[PDB]
Amino acid sequence: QQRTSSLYNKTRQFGITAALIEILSAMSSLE
Amino acid sequence: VADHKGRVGHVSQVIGAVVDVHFADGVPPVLTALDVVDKLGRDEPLTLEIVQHLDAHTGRCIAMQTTDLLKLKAKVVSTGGNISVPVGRETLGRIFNVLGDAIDQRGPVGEKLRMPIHAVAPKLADQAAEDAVLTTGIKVIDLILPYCKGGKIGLFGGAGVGKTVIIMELINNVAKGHGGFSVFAGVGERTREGTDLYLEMMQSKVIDLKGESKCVLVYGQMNEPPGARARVAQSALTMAEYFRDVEGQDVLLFIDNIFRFTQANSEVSALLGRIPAAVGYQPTLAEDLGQLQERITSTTKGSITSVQAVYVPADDITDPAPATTFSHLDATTVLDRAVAESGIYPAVNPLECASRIMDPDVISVDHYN
Amino acid sequence: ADHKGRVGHVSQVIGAVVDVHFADGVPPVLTALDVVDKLGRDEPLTLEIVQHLDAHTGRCIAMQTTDLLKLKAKVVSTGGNISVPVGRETLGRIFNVLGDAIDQRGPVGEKLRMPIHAVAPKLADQAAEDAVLTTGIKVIDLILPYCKGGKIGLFGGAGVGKTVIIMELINNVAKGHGGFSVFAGVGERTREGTDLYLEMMQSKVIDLKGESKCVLVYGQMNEPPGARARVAQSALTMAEYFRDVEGQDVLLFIDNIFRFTQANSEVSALLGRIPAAVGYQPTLAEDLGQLQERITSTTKGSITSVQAVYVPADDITDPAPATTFSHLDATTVLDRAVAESGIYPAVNPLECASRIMDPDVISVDHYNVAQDVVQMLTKYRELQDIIAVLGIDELSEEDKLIVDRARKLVKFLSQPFQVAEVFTGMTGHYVQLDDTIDSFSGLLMGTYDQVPEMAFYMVGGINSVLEKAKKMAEEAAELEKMRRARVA
Amino acid sequence: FKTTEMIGYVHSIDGTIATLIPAPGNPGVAYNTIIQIQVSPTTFAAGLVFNLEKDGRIGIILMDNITEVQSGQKVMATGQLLHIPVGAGVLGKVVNPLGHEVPVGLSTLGKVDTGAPNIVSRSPVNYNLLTGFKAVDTMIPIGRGQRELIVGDRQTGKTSIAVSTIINQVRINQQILSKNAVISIYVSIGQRCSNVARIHRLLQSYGALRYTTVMAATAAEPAGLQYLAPYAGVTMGEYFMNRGRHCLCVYDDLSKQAVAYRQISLLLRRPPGREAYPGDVFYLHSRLLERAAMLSPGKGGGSVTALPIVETLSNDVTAYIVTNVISITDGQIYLDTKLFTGGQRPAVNIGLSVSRVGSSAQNAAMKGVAGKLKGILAEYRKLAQQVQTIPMIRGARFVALFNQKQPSYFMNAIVSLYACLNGYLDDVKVQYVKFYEYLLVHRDLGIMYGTAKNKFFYMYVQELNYLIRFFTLNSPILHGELEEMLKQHTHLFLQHYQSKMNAIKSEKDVKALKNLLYSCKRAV
Amino acid sequence: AKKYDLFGYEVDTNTAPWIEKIKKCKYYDEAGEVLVNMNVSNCPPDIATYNATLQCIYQSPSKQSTPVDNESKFCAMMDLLEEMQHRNRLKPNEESWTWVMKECVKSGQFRLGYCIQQVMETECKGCPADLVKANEANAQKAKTEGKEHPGHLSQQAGLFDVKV
Ligand SMILES: Nc1ncnc2c1ncn2[C@@H]1O[C@H](COP(=O)(O)OP(=O)(O)O)[C@@H](O)[C@H]1O
Ligand SMILES: Nc1ncnc2c1ncn2[C@@H]1O[C@H](COP(=O)(O)OP(=O)(O)O)[C@@H](O)[C@H]1O
Ligand SMILES: Nc1ncnc2c1ncn2[C@@H]1O[C@H](COP(=O)(O)OP(=O)(O)O)[C@@H](O)[C@H]1O
Ligand SMILES: [Mg+2]
Ligand SMILES: [Mg+2]
Repeated sequence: QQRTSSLYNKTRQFGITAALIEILSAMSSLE
Repeated sequence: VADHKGRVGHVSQVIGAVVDVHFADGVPPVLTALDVVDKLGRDEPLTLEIVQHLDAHTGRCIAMQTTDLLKLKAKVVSTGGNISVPVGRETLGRIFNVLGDAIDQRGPVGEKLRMPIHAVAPKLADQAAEDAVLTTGIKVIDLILPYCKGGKIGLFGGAGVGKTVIIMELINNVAKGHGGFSVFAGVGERTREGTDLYLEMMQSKVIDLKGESKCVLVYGQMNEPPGARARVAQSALTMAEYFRDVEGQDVLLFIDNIFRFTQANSEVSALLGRIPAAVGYQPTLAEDLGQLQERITSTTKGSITSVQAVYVPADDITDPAPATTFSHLDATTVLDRAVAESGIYPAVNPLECASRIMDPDVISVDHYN
Repeated sequence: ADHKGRVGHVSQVIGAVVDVHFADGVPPVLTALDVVDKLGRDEPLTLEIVQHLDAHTGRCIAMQTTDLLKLKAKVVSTGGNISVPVGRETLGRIFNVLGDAIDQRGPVGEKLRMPIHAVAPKLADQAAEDAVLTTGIKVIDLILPYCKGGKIGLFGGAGVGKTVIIMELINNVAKGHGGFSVFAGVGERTREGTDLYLEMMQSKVIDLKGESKCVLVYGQMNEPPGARARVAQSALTMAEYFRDVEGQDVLLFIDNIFRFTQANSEVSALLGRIPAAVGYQPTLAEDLGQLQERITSTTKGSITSVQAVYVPADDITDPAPATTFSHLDATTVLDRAVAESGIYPAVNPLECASRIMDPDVISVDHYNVAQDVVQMLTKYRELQDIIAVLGIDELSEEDKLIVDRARKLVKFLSQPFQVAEVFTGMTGHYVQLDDTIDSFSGLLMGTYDQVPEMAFYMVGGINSVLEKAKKMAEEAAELEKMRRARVA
Repeated sequence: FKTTEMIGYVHSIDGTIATLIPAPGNPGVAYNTIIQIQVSPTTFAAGLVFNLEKDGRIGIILMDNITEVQSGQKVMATGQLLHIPVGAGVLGKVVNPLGHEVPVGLSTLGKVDTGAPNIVSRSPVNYNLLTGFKAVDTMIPIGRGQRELIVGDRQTGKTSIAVSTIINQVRINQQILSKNAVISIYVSIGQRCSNVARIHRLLQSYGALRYTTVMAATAAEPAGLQYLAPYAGVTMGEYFMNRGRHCLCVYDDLSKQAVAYRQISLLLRRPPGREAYPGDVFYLHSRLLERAAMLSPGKGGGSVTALPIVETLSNDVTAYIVTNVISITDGQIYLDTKLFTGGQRPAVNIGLSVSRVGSSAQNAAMKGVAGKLKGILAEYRKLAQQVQTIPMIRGARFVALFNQKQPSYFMNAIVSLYACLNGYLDDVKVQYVKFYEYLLVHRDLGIMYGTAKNKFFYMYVQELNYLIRFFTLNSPILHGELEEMLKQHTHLFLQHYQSKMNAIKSEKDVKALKNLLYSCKRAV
Repeated sequence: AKKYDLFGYEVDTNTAPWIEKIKKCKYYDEAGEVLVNMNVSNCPPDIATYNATLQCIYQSPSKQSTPVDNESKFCAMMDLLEEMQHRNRLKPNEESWTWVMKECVKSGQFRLGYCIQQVMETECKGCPADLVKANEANAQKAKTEGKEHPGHLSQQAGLFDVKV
């Protein structure tokens, strides 16, 4: 339970980094 | 003296709360407050704080109130410096907003002085060389997780466990044992929760209308835009800094909630066009908390001792907003619901709690053992 | 070379990336440029053109630091690409990305210089020589055997045993090897470079007075990204000379190939390219393509490259290792949980693979035994999830015997390395291929069921297992006699 | 700083970053140089050049007086890289990355941008560096010129173990020749301001300021200073290294440096990658830590030892900044959170911790005892109802001995470990090991009661420390004389002092026993 | 003869110029500053150089102009021996340990003197009388005058009550 919750929490944060890098890498292409 | 005092400018661009201002005789400094003089179609005034400079004549700002009805080329005038907030014993008993205007309808404040919101944190020489115990007069705290002078203190606990009761008791007990006043930064708080604090303090007589008051309230609530909710933590801290530095006194500060400071800055940082760091927070997350939390410390002149609420989003303690805050904190107070429901008040679970000054060097050997 | 001393001026300086304006048109791509202008520098500056912006302007990358560089500074072409010395005069000497000797032992004898950016061999030049390179290591030789002419990759996270395994391979294989060797110190520790240079001088693979059989080309962490990117190719040019011209079997040692990709990721950002997945350059697959394809066994000679591959954040799905995996012949994967449990080397055998793991290349007895180890370990990982949930006692009668053997297989896969005598506190073990196959074969049969588990941990072949089991029986007999001494 | 030519005007500001427009003529400042912005007629504000655009515009990283910077202000150039004050005169003072001294309550310069020593410039690490901890100096021994990481969670003792390592040098440095003195450089990156003050007082009370200089970039100060703080720290150490002397560098911590560098990179639109950090965040720590080294006999044989601290979140080594620094440094000292709360302080996880050049770094005497301890603790950890072997008894006493607040002196450490190795604390119980060790060091039982008669070897004579380092304990000179001291100490402690534990079954005496034993954990 | 360092570069064996610098000593911390300056100019300390340093430690009064806390000529002296034996790989000759014995009897630290005559007798042939009787004189001097050792340690019974 400890180690799966940590993976849920890592995936939560890693998801939002990766979400926003893609979204803002879009508008660098659009100026 | 005060240069750039009434220097006139015009509104160049308005995109949400973020507003650009063109000045003919050069732009003011950074963090400079600007009153929008134009128009009487608004019901409340508009005050802009400069965050960035674009060119020598243009400067980008953030609105403390809503930016409704704001036309282009509208007349804007400087204040003289940063956003100025009233200080001293005339503030005690009164409620305030981010700017320092009284929001309680009890006449004009007695203010003999005003101080700027964006003060610099104390230097190395100003810091105390005696880590000293702040006796709260409470058994669980003083014995097991003693709060120190200058300390950042953290109040962990779910809904309806005894948070507002403990803050009120600390406002009483600071004033009993050290004679100190208190300040409450309602940072991004519910407006309806602000009424219940004001009434319960009036019933218990920590705030008194007819007589002596020992509390200050500075509220920047959820209804307000991000510019206010961001800066309102510093407004309260300026008032506590006056009681620390000038009056030379032990003072309490109460920030509910310090996450809402970081979250408020996360909104403006997005609108300013800055690229977000980890988990969509502002890239200056550690720096924002740095300049705020470092001002809260025990100087040679006095001691501010801030108890803070910290929201852990999604119960994820690894999140940047709490994780960055944990380094700054001295005494972690954890309140448990099962302890409250069993009959023990205050509901402090002593095993999950901890304090930095729980050490044979700081406190006495008999205290530690 | 007509563009030989063609003069230009520095248009823009943003980090290591520098733009240069040429009056009479820009040089070609990959063209080296010396910055002639004086400044307050201690060391020179050399720029390589990567892109062209217009007919008169060309974007570059700095091999040295770009400190004190003013705008409009005089820059002059060399005549072609960055040129590096080759041949037997290079052997024994240390070099940098450019090819200057960095060991203070006089000028190099260089009879020739070759460009760093060579083109990869065509399809017709390729040739397969499927022979087993016996590394003397149990996990490698049995499960993922390295072949002659093979490109081999050591994938693992920070501090798992990549540099330890390269050093053991230099002991085990590179000493008794009639060919020469090249070591590309690509963006790794400067202090590790000294220990290699000294240990080779002590063992006399590099010799000052006499014959040398090693070349060192170092572009370490202290150097800027332009050097660390290009330094892998400089070493590869020297190995290409021994392969193509001299017609010889050669070893190449790239520690670390991730630092090539990471170095290109820095410049690619400063060049103004839009990043691909996880912030790497969009040309990540192409950068590795042109580098790794040059590393191959031609008809003329044969490179046999061991490479180290850093897995960032222990994320094997990351582009930098994931893209590299396709290029390799024997993929060695090192796991952190295996290292922390006690098993060194930290080789996770299920994620590993080798092309020559085949009944045609290796013997039938080698393949059949090696497959049974992989099969048994696959069953064991499924059983390990059941023990965590239910318990050890809940398993079946036959499955318990599989666990006893599989637990011994994991322990017997560990090996005390000869370079790691300081770490382990025990002498090394070179385990023969015939010893490795026979000992593992008997363990699968169940001939060593009565042998205890800790006998197999950190030893070589079967003789050392039975030796440790004898020592365990004798010491257990003594401690039992001590507790049997007192009566009533 | 020294002004030269007025290169341009300030155009835009964005917190701690700015861009300039060139003045008429377009002089053009040099890259990576300092520039002074005239905030007022009297005052200046420093800044570093990071971008030289084709337009003529110049990107600036602001450092001082950031509130006072404004658009339209004049900008003077130095035309030089960042040099700072370095030498013996800078010791016992707090200083910025730019070199300005910080006031506290009551010298030829050196380049910050410098290349590390090359392959032939360095040499193998042989000189030991004592942290003053029995756990560290035996199992994870640090050599002079080594880079030894300190990792673990918040409040696990990362600073204390680094600060006490600096304090441990004073007892040696005072007695030894100043050629071999370990001069320390504590870099405080992104920390709280009061924490720097408490370390200043703690260094001052133990006489450490004489042999130490404190680099400081607190949380109030901007990201530009935090970014540059470890680089300024090494510069000050390299002076001692290049002039044939040994030095120590603590960076507390590189996690907050990376966050400061990420802020700078993100604010200037540098493409982010893993955990939003830029591409070259590995290169940031790599060129820093590689400048720490052990030079050859040909270049003085000096050293800069590095102790980088890196905070982990919930014991997660897989984070990008943590995994980067592990791959650069020569092993680590892992501080576990469960060991901290469990009792063991410093909370050194020996299984997770490692020194890549341990054996060659250690002293000849320390190598003798420590080689055996690895065998005992390996068997103790594996074997851990009851059933006690000799390894199980002696192994448990080592764990009790490793607990300590302040650092132990080399003589007082090695003798108390040698006692446990040969089995002098076997009859002594586990709870009374610190009382046994205290009475060994400060007091002495042979000289107390009667049965002394040792010709030279005693514990009050601290000067024997350096004789032990030469000859070792296992040697014909000291072996017989040492084994007397320990035999007298054990027999008298068991007879006279440990006899009380069978007695003492009352309230004002059991509490008196506790308060005695609690205080014994602190003093080694 | 010729000599080479660990890499194999040429090394300056010309010791004599740096020896006369150590003779003009005045205070013994200046000797270390010279020993630094030789190594910096690729000139490793000779066996005679260490003995020339050991002489300066004995003769001069303290470290420098001001006195440092816990000076100890013996500890500074024994550190230098550890440097030459282990790291630089040089056996100290008979002259080396005779300088050590002199400082024990001069300062009055006789207890060290007992340990180092045992060393001098076993390691480097012998300890020729002169200082042995001078060391034994200081041993009897402590006994007859008052007591040997601090004395604060000896008298204190303690037993459960011990200050920390
Ligand atoms: N010290 C106390 N003594 C008695 N009751 C208490 C005490 N502290 C809290 N409580 C009870 O707990 C309830 C919730 O506490 P409160 O602090 O108001 O929660 P919240 O902070 O969520 O508003 C109150 O209604 C009160 O009856
Ligand atoms: N065969 C081995 N025996 C013992 N320890 C090992 C072995 N292989 C690796 N290690 C451990 O791993 C650590 C770092 O290994 P290294 O290969 O230098 O790092 P990386 O794998 O990141 O290149 C060493 O300090 C060592 O303790
Ligand atoms: N060896 C030790 N023994 C007892 N207490 C310690 C020890 N080391 C650190 N501490 C205490 O633990 C707390 C946290 O230590 P610190 O070094 O500040 O950790 P971090 O650097 O992770 O914040 C401090 O209050 C300190 O006094
Ligand atoms: Mg490596
Ligand atoms: Mg710390």
